[PDB]
Amino acid sequence: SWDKDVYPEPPRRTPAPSPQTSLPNPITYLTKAFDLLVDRPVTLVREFIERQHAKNKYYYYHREFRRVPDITECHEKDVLCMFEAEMQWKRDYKVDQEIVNIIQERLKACQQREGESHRQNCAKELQQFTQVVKAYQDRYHDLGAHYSARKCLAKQKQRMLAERKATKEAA
Amino acid sequence: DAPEKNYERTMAILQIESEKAELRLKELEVRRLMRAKGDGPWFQYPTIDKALIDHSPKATPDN
Repeated sequence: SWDKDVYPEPPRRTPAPSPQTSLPNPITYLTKAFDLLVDRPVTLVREFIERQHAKNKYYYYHREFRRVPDITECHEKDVLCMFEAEMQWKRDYKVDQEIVNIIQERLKACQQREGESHRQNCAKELQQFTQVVKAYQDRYHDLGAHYSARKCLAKQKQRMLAERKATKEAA
Repeated sequence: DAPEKNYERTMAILQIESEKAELRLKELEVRRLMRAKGDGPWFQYPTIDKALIDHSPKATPDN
C-alpha cells in the first residue's frame, strides 16, 4: 500500500450495468471465468505465502538523517564541516528530484484518469507541477555536472542580487 | 561497509589530507622567507670560521 494523501485519487464512480439489449455480453461470463479459474488460485497461493510471512515478522526501518549545519555556516576551506554540508545538500537534492518525480506521476495519472476532459479537470495538478518545476529550476538548474553546494549557494546569491536590484529599481 | 563507517572514515581522511595540504603551503612560505631573508636555519651557506684567526701579538704593531 501507500499513502492516499501524497498519491491522491478522486473517488471512483462506476455506473451501474444497465443492459438495453437482450443478447448476453461475453464479458460477464469472462469475469466469472476469470474469478473461478484465475483469481481464486492466485488468492489461495497468496494466502499461503502470507501465512508463511506471518510466521516470521521482522522489520526494516526508514533512515533518518538529523540536520547538520548547511554550507552557509561553514568556514571557507574547512572540509570537516563543508563535507557534511555537501552530503546534506546532495541528499536534499535527491529528495527534491524525487518530489518532482512524484508530482510528474500525479500529472500523468490525472491526464490518464480524467479522459478527454483533462485540459479542464487537471488544472490543479498542472499548477502544482508548474510550481514545483519553477522551484526546482530556481534551485538546481544550470549548476553543471560538477554541481556542489558552493555552486548552488552562488546561484542563489546571484538570483537574490537580481531580485534585490529589481526591487530597488522598482522603488 | 556501513554508511557510518564510510562517512566518518571519509572525515578522518579529509582531516589528515587537509592538515597535510596546509602544512605544504606553510612549508613553501617558510622556504620563501628563509631564502629571501637568510635568518632561518635553512640556507645557512658557510662563512669563514673566526676560530682560525690568530690573536697573538704579531711582529709589527699596526694590525
